[PDB]
Amino acid sequence: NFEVDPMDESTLLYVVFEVFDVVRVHQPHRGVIEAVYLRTPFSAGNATT
Amino acid sequence: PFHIQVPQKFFAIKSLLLLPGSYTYEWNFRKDVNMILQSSLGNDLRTDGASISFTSINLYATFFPMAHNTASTLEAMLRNDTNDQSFNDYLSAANMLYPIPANATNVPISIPSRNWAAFRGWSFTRLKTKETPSLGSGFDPYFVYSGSI
Amino acid sequence: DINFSSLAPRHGTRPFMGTWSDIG
Amino acid sequence: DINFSSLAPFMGTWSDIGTS
Amino acid sequence: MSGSGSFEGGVFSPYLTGRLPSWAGVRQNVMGSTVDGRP
Amino acid sequence: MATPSMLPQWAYMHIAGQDASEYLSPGLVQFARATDTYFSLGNKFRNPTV
Repeated sequence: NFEVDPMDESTLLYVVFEVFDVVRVHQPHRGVIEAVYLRTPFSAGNATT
Repeated sequence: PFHIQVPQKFFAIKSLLLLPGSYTYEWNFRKDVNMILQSSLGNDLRTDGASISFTSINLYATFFPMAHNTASTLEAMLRNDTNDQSFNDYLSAANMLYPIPANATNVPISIPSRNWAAFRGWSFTRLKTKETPSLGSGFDPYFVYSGSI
Repeated sequence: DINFSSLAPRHGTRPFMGTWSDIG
Repeated sequence: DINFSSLAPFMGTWSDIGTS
Repeated sequence: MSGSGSFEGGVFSPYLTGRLPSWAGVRQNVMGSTVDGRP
Repeated sequence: MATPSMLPQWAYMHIAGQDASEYLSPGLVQFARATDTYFSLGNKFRNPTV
């Protein structure tokens, strides 16, 4: 909960949540690039991925 | 009337350490007012009444006051031929100024065969000429320049 | 690189009990 | 706070025995 | 005429290549001696 | 030109020799460390780089 000075210039919401965001890539063979970092995890069920 | 202190800029004796003994040191000075003064319009100062005269030039050498026993230890080391000092010119260079005629576009260069062992880059820029003489005598009274060189 | 280089692979070795590292 | 850290590991500018 | 194809040439009027000579004698045909300077 | 002959004279003029702390006597190298704070000798000696 935040409180701020009234301003009537139109506004909506901004917040930055700091977290790790480590991306790391392997290359195993000539002309193959592979990225290993699952970002936005979860994935279970059987409907829409 | 002026009083000025002028340093030694020669890259072999401007950072040299000089041991005991008696030496004969001489250096000559230039009284041409187109080489020792600068102008803001670059107007000749030998078509104007600029002149200079020197009365008395001293040398001031500033000695570190060594302890005598330490001094002689220092001297002995630097009288060995394995502890010879060694200097290099900061712009280690060889300077060749090839003429560019008026309204010329192309400037060939002829360099007779040399060894190129231990060579480093070319470095180059374009000057501007027609006025004042070159180093070696620093005079020629038909002067025509005095600004930034 | 128009440049110089000097005696530098050896350093001021002095202790916090003397500003001079001795000489034999 | 902020993050993102990275780290890196005689005369003559090289000599090595770095191989697999 | 001179050329329009036959080799890798180029045109300018007085051919010069030299370097830097030293000392005085650099001016001749310029207004006379003045020594310590006068207009 | 010819076969090499500039290499020993680059170890003499320090154009490609060894380090300054390594061609000087160990007495003078000890002295230069001991006095570093008030009477620097460092700039009197070339160090090579190649």
